[PDB]
Amino acid sequence: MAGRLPACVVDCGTGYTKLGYAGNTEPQFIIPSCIAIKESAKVGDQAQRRVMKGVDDLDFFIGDEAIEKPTYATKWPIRHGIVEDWDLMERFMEQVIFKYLRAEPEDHYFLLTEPPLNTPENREYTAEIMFESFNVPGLYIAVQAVLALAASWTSRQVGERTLTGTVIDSGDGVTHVIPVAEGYVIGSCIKHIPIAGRDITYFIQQLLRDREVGIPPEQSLETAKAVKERYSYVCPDLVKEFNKYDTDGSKWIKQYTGINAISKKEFSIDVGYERFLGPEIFFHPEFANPDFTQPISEVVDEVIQNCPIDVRRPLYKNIVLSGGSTMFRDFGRRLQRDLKRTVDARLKLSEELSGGRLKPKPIDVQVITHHMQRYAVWFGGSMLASTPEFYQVCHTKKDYEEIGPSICRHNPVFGVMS
Amino acid sequence: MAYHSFLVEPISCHAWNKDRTQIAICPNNHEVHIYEKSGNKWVQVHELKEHNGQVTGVDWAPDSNRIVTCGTDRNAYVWTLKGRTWKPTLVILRINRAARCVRWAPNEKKFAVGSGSRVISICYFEQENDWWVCKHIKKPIRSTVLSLDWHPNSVLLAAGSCDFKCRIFSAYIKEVEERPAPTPWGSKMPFGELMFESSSSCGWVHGVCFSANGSRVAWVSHDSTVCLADADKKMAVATLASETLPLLAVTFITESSLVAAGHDCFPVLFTYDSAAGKLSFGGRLDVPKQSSQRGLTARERFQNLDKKASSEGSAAAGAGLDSLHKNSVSQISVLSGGKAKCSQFCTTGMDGGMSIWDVRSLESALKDLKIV
Amino acid sequence: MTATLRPYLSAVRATLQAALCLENFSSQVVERHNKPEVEVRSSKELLLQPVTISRNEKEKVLIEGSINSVRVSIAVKQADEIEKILCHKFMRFMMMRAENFFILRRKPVEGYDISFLITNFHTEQMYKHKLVDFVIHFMEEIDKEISEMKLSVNARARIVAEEFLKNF
Amino acid sequence: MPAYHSSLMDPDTKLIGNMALLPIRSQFKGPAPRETKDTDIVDEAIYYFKANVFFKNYEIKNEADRTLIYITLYISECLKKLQKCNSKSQGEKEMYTLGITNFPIPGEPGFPLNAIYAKPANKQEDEVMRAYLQQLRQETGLRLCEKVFDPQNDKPSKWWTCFVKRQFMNKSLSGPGQ
Amino acid sequence: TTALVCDNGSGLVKAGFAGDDAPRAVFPSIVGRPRHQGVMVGMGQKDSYVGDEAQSKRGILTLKYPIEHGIITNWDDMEKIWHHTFYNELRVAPEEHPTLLTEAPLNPKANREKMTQIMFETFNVPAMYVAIQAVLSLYASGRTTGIVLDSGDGVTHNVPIYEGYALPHAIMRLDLAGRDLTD
Amino acid sequence: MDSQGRKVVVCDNGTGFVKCGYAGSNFPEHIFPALVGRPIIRSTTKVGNIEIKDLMVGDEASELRSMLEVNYPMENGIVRNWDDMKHLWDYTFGPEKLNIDTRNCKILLTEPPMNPTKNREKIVEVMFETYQFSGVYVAIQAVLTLYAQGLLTGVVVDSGDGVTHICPVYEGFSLPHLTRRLDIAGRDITRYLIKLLLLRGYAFNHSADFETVRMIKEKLCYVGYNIEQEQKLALETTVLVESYTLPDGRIIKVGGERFEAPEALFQPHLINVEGVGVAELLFNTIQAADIDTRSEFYKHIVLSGGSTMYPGLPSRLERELKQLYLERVLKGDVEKLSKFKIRIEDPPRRKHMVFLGGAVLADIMKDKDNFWMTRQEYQEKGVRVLE
Repeated sequence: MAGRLPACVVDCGTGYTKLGYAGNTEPQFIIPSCIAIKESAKVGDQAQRRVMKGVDDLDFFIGDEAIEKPTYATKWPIRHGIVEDWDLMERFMEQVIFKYLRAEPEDHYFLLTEPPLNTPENREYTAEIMFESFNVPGLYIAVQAVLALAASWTSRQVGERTLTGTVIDSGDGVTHVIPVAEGYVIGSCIKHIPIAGRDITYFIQQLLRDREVGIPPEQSLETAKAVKERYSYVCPDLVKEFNKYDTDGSKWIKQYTGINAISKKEFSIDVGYERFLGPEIFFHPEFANPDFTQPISEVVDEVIQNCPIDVRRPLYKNIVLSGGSTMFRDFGRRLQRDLKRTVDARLKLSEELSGGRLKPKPIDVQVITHHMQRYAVWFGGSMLASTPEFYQVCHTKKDYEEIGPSICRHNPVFGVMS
Repeated sequence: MAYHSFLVEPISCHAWNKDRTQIAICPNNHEVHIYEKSGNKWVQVHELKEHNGQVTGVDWAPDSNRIVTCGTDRNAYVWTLKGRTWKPTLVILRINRAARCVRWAPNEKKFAVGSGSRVISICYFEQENDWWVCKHIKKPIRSTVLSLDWHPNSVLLAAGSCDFKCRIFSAYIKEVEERPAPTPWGSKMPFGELMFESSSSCGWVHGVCFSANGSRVAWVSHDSTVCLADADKKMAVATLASETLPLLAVTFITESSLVAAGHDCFPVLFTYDSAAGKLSFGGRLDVPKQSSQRGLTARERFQNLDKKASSEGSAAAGAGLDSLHKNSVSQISVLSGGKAKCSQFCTTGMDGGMSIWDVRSLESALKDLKIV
Repeated sequence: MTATLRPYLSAVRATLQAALCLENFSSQVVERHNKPEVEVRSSKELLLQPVTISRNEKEKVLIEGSINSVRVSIAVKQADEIEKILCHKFMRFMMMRAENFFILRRKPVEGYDISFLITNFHTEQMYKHKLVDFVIHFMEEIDKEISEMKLSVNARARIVAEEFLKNF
Repeated sequence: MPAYHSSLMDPDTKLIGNMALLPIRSQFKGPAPRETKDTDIVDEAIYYFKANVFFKNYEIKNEADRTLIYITLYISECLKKLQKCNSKSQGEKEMYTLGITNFPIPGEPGFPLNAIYAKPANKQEDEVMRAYLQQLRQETGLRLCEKVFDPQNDKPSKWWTCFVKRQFMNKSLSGPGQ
Repeated sequence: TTALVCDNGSGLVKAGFAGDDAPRAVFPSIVGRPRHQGVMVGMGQKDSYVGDEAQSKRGILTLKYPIEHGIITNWDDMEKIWHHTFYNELRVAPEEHPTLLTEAPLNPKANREKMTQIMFETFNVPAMYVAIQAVLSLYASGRTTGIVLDSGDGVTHNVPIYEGYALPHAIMRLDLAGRDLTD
Repeated sequence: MDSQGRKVVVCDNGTGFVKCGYAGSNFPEHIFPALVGRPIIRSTTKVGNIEIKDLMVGDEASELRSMLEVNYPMENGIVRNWDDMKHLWDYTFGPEKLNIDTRNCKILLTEPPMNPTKNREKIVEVMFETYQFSGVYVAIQAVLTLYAQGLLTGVVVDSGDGVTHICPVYEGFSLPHLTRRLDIAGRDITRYLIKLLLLRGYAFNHSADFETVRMIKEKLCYVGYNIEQEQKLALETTVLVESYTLPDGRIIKVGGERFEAPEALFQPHLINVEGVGVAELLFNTIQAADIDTRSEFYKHIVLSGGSTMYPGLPSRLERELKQLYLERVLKGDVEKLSKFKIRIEDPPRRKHMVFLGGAVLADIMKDKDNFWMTRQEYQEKGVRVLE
């Protein structure tokens, strides 16, 4: 199924965009959502207005290499209170498509991604653009998790055979949880978790004041991550853990080396405590959100309490994970074991009634466990859009005509719905 | 003469003790405080809330000090100053949705009413109810009341209606009254009966006013007819409409001259004799409480880099009207000397201020009427 | 200057002086929650006339009025696709910004080219006649701006070879 | 998320005014009896301050938590001179000072802690209190200084000494510069 | 509620809030540690004293003034005057708002970025502006075309405008206002 | 009556408010939110210096939010503690709410249908370990509506924040095996409603904030009547939307949810937790109602409380209940739809009848140990306290 060419996925991330090509098995790209323009504001000389005539008056560059551009402010059409430059996002994507990808959007088909909390106008004005600028034969803008559904059936061994269970999802501007049963869910029981990796990595920029030095204060954040991810973990008690680093050699007290990019020459710098000290925000979303702190474990409970009884056996039978932020090493094991102990504790209240009767009916327990959680989501996303099922139920151009051009001032939803 | 808004209330109505000292108000929404004539300053005197249907009209019986309260709930009461505060004392009705206006049978016998429910809930006191009770003129009426005026004999009544048809009625109640004197308009005078009509369905009748003894009556609609019926011209009638912006109010100030006011905010005079349909004006009455010397160039400069309404015009000298006439004026009344010999008069507005006025400069004429 | 525009908009503002009516009532038979009164008009005698007012031969206004709330719609001489669909790249753009100014009957209504929903609330909200002395005339100025976009867009036509060929 | 939540609220808790009277290891003088050398309420403050200080509000339960205010913030009040003690020797001076330099008190307004603590409704509520603090203050100085350091045989510890102005709720008892 | 507005420069201190008719922080721009021996127990002190407190201790104090070439130079010199200024003079959270700071031109450059590292990576403030110091006069005077003079103590400027167009060749701007004539 | 106006009391144990006073007071002569709390944490800052108080109840608890650990230990507006209730009771006896003592005295209160009364009995035994009245009265919650007017038939109907009730009645007998209620009102509607607001970016912490909807819900909220024409209008016009200052300052912007949150009443599947809602339940209720009763019920069914002082929804219900009738049952006959006389059934008195519904019994019952249940019949270990 095709225009002249079949469907493909872009996952339009609010840090980096990701994509691959028809026939591959990975995102070929996971890349900076960034673009550089001079905004040094001395607006002067030879003046002119009200005339869109041929130009000598534009100075702009896009993508990862636009990060190098001087006086050019490398802005990010990621979504972060900045939202309005969905205006630039068109011209930006026109570059991406026709000039980086070097492709043809009127011949291919497409699948593209949105957050749950999206408003209409910013998309729907871009729908004239999708079908008059980009003039696509067909597309749809799915909620971002729709791509991850394919990975859950890329895993496909015996028992992969119903839509009841629970994904836990995490990321850099966003984290998510969702009470899916055969696709259905409840508003205040789906969870939209705002606490995310931005909010950590600047806190880590303050941990620099514990130990280490010699950096441009924006290569500072770069280096902080370039350490972090390979070495950081969780401890059972702080006050044990101090003394390993205090004493017990380089298996604790590692050292790292790199470059003072003030003029690109070396620094050699500490590692230690900062490893176990970094990650703890899952148990402590107060670090990002001291105004509404609630930890991983309590937040899990704050969903299950809605999810009634007969589902909780399936929840047992069928917890699930999402994103690189849920491939992590034994933080989840530590958590799981204690969160299991927490449901066990919460359950045994019931010893009130029938006394010491103390026994579970045999349930089941298993969860997702792989590095493949990173690479599958373009491949499965492109396969999804490539199902022949997709092409008519995704918005074709006339589905768009009968959704936008024919509709907003002429029964938007006939009113609200009536 | 003089003005001030001690605080900027949307004074939606005003009322008093007969010495015009304690100002009660219809407020924003459902939140009343009464203020008082602190010499000529205005200072709070009460908090009221328990008539919860916003406020609409009232009838403060101003000697006896009995605010029959009205608005968007049947928690409608004689508020009376219990020495402590003005406080409720319930009325029973068979209106629905609201009460807009209420009206003592002039000798304070009872009051007439204007319902959220097509009707005159003719309400009469029971010691036996501990409260009022009512009976209803649901018919021969078709739709409800905006304005009210008893003829001075106090069992005889005029009204302005959302049933339009400019009708004269009787509403005697056996368990509080006896039927009135042979009314020349029509003298079938029990409960709910119709004395007379002028064929005018001509807008919803919006103001009704007897002459200084009610030998004739005026009306206006909000569609801004101006009109009369005179009995001694043998049940004669008159009608006209204004030139100017649509009516807020009208009153007789004699038997031959009247003050009118509309969305022009300034009052205009009317004049007459007895020439049936010969309704006639007398021009704008006021002079502004302002003069051209106003200005502050520094803030005019600061907020011509910013630009909110920053292209000037004397409309702004009345916050859009000119004449200092604001977002809007909202009411008019005589203070003293009355509908014969007035010494002072007053007006309210959206600005929340007291205002009092230049009367006797216009005293400059003698006698009226001509049997035509 | 187009000077019968003066008779035209002086007579508009004479209508909007004869009939600056809009003031409130709530209920007397049905509920207190004041409505789009101009839409929900049941009967005549309480209310303003329904009206329409040509400037010439294509151009006209509709005004329609409950005693408390009002419609306007206005019609323009222009009829080329190059007049219409191009300014309708804007009249698309326009309508979310109607949500930032609250009194559009938010569509580029045909027979006319637009419509408006007007109500008594505004009469209590800030100001007096400077309001309509702005509005009625601002409404011309946003038409004179079409001349502004005109040379703008025609100069976008002057983008053409001024890029592609003028590269060489 | 809870602290190492205080196990040292006890049935033994009598009060001076709003706040605890107990047999507890405070090495200096005031109207508290004592205890063994122990990882007590002041390690529920200190050893686990590497849990506590990063909080910006908390599930208190009692009088001893109203007290633990000081027992935990007075940690970061020490750090405001430990930095100048870049060798411990200067802190080996201040191990006189702490039990000398007593803090502001209830029944004073401007002092805000009458939001929690009880005024001297009698003067005894100050009389007993005043001595009551001296013990605690030099107890803290001792325990910190002797746990952490020897002049430059050991060293300062910015990797948690930096919490000096990064407090629980980022609040303080008193000492804003140094 | 409001964002702070300040003569963060030479002279007298002159600072308050946006929308005031006046500053309220007004005192000497001074650094003031002692030198003489810490004698009379009962006297009990910290290390240094600012402007009014420099006066209050003056006989004892090494009193110093950061304003080299008109530049209130070192960062440490301000930081506790700053601490004072907000928390104690103004009794204010600097975090409460953006802030209208100011500058003159013709400073060495990275200066401002070092200052900002303080004003944010010390003082954390939501946002700021650093308005060029002739500009401040324009609302006050109402003017837009004319000549703008400046002379207090510690910077001269003399700026032409004709609806702006402040002239890089024809401006005059200098290391002090009224200062060393006293010498 | 046969003795002083003191020494007997009436009280609504209501879920939004408690409304209480000496029996035959003008109103429930004190009213307070059903709130309690005792200190915790709110500030994070050096402010307040307060001294004046610790614990609070009701009208004095209002200001404090998380300065108190507030609680409502509850399911269905039915409590699951014994003791903070005590500290409330102990508070109420002051001019605080009542100015009373109890042994010397008697009181009128209410009971849930299917109260698991063993817990009432334990409480009553504690009350008769403490407040120890000379006599007492308790009756099923809805019954006390029919008292100002002596009424006998219909369905008896209630709502507010915590719960809703639906008692089928004839000759004063509720039909018990046939009876209905609904186990909620505005509380979790506010959870759902505030879920809408997160999505607008109003992601505000509930823990300090949920009860803000209460301010407007109490002071200001409504229902329309035209409502399907109102759906048509709302998106087509757009300009019919609203907003308000959160009184910390913030004007926040608010659509139909103001009174579209009520649509979850009539379509609980709004919340995805399914439902045909209370208006279909009502159809089913009157389908179960017999020929005469259902026909009378065109103008003969009964309502209660401040939660019924409500515009437009009554009108929309009869607008609606001409339909399902005609549709499903007349199956296209129409000629009598008004000839089924229809007059409305929720008057201004529904305001005060929260307690004045009870008070009109005491007006004929204070002298009646025919009515008074007793402390003695608890002390007996008697099978219930009642005559």
